[PDB]
Amino acid sequence: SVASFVLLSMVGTAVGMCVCARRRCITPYELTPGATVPFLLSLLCCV
Amino acid sequence: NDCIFEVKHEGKVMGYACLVGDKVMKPAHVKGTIDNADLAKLAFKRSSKYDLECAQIPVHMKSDASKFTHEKPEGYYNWHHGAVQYSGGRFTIPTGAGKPGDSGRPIFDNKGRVVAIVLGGANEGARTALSVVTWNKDIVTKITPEGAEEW
Amino acid sequence: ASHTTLGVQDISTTAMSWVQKITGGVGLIVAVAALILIVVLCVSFSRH
Repeated sequence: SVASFVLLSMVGTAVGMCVCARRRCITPYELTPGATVPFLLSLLCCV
Repeated sequence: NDCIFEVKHEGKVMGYACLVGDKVMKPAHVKGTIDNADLAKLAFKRSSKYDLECAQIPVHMKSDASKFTHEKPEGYYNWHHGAVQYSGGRFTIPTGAGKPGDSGRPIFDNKGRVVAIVLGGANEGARTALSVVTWNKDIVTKITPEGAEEW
Repeated sequence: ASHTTLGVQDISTTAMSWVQKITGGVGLIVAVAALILIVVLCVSFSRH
């Protein structure tokens, strides 16, 4: 019972870290007037 | 004239918002609300790295938008309170022109295009330096001289 | 009985093999997520 809980906590943390990186990565492009997000960032990374 | 809107708090004017291109931008450190009833209903995003908040301009106000560029040659520029000289990567204002409470004013090029927004500045004897938010192709950047204080 | 009792470490070799595989899998996915964050945070700091 204990081992299952701990393993579940480890996976959930990895997901949270990915969300944090994505938001800080992309944010600069949403403030510039007339800017367009490059293809690679729009589709594949920091989506 | 029409592109500038007042920001008020409890009856007092704290600063201004500027409607440029397809986005409405307001400095993050200024308190208060937007005088325009329609703009006050929009959701905004915040970023503490550049002290900016922005939102999308609604369709029925698009005709009021000003034009902008990114080219910044050495020379002279105009603003509400007089002339400004730009050289050496710094914007120079004659000492005594400008006081706290007058943040959020755009700087215009010779043809009336938007190039920067000033948010504070430094104090020095004969000439003062400004702290400005400017941009480049596909990026935004912030310039703050040593000793600058918020206005 | 003519023999002593067993401890917590006294398990079969097959059980031990399964334990290593499951633990390693979860550990790997954590390391990868951490590496992505470090590069993004460093570049954003330095780019400014």
